[PDB]
Amino acid sequence: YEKAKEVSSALSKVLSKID
Amino acid sequence: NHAIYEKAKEVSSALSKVLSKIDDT
Amino acid sequence: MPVFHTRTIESILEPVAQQISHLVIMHEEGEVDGKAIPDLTAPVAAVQAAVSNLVRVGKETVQTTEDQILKRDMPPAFIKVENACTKLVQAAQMLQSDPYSVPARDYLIDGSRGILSGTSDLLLTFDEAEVRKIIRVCKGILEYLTVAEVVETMEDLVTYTKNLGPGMTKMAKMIDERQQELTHQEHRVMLVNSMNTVKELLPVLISAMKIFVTTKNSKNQGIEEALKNRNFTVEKMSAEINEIIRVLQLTSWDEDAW
Repeated sequence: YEKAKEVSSALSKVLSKID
Repeated sequence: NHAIYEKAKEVSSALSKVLSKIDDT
Repeated sequence: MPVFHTRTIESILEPVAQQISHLVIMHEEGEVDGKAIPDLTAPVAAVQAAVSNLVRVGKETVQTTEDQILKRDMPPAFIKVENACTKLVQAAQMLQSDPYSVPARDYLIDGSRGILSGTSDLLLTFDEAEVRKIIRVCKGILEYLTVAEVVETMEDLVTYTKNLGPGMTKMAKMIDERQQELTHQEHRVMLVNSMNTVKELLPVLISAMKIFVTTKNSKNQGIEEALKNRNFTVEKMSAEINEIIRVLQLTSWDEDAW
């Protein structure tokens, strides 16, 4: 599932914001 | 709201002019 | 008073707070009632107008606000600056008559301090309500963090991250502006250091979740550890967030709220 891929992608977008 | 700070600067400025109108020597 | 508990409030009331010190300092030596000052009927008319706008806004601020504490703490700050402004006006008249009146200088001083004080309370009260907005957000993150213990699937993980991410972002942005306005190093450090840790651990908390949600999926594998590691990050982050709430709490709590 893209689930694990999405979970990461979503966390990435967030961390970039937290940046 | 973030204006309260605006008006606060205006009263802080007016009070200043008044105070400095008593300052000279 | 040096009621500048913020770096912005300070930069605003500092300049004028100094001039007031002189007036008092000089009026003590007897050098204030000295000079025959010009007409302050124009300038005093300005501050009187400036105070009206300040009061007006504050009145609206209370009108809109949902904060009950700010709702009941602001009004007085109004009254303070309002009547302290009248002493200012009075002194202007007293001086328009006699440019040497020593009691006019008494009002001229008591009034300036009332304006500066009232303005301080006004801002400080407002600001403290803003700090409660941060505390609320933090208390929110704290809550959701625990929700990370019921995430049992990739789909759940996706959802969780999607939610934590935003709030995690908001409190990060709020703590950023926050630490800047602080007027004490020690607080700023803790506030900053603690928020950093939370940032550092977030990706770690997501890993512990993926590993668990996966190792648990990979059925028949060591899971008592993944759990323990997930619950630890949840605890660590939760602890950091409490240091933040505690600090923000220490640097704004004005005891009229009991």
